[PDB]
Amino acid sequence: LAKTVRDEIAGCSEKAYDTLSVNDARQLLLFSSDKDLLEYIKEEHPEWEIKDGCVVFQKSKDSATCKEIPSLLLINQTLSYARELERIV
Amino acid sequence: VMDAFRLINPQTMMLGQEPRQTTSNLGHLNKPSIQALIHGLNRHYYSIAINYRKNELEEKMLLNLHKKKWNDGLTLKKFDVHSKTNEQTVQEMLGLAIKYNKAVQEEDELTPEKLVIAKVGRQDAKKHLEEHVSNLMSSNIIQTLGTMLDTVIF
Repeated sequence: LAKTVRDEIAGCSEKAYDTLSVNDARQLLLFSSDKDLLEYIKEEHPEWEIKDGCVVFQKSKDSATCKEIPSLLLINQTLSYARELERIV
Repeated sequence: VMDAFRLINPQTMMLGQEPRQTTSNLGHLNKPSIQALIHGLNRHYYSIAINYRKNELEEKMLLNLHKKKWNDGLTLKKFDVHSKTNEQTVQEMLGLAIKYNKAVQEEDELTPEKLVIAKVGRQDAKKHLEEHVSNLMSSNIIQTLGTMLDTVIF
C-alpha cells in the first residue's frame, strides 16, 4: 500500500506542478534520503528531468486545457453521425 | 405518344371480311384512341403494336448520361449562405409551428376533411413543416459529409 501510495502521489505531482523542488519531492513522497528519491525517479519514472535541484515534470502537450484535441477526428465523428443518420432516410 | 398504322384494303371491307387473321392477342393490348375511332380506325386502316429493341451498350451509355459529375458532391456550399438558408428555414418552421398549433387547437369535433383539403392553415402547416425539416436535414447533413470527407482526404 505504501508503494502504491507513493506511485499515486507521483502521478498527482506530475499533473499538478510543472516543476517541483527536490526537497518538496522528498517531503511529499516521504523519502528518508536524497538517494532514495533519486533511485525512485530513475527506476519508476525516467521521464522526470532533474534540473538545478528541481524535478521538471514533462507536462503533456495538450491535456488539462479543454478543446485541445484533434480536429479531423472530431469532425469525422460528425461524419459518422450525419451519414449514418440520413442514409436511413 | 407514337403509333403505327397501315391501310385496310377497301375490297376486303366491302366483302364484310375481317381484314386480318389473329393467332395472337398482341394487337389488342393497347386500347385504341376514341379519336382514331372517329378518324376511321379499323374501317380504312389499323394500328400496329409498338415495342422497342434496345442494345445493352446503348443502355450503358444512356445510364452514363444522367450520371452527375463525381466532383459535384465535392462542391460545398458557402458557409454564410448555407447558414442564412438555415436561419430562414428555421423561422419558417416557427411560423408553420404557430399556425399548426392554431390548426390543431381550432380543430373542432366535427372537423370537415373536405373543407381542410380546400383550405388549410398556411396552405398546410404539417406538410410544409415536414418538407422543410426534410430539406433542412438534407442540406445540413450533406454539408456535413462534404466538409469532413474533405477534412480526412485533404
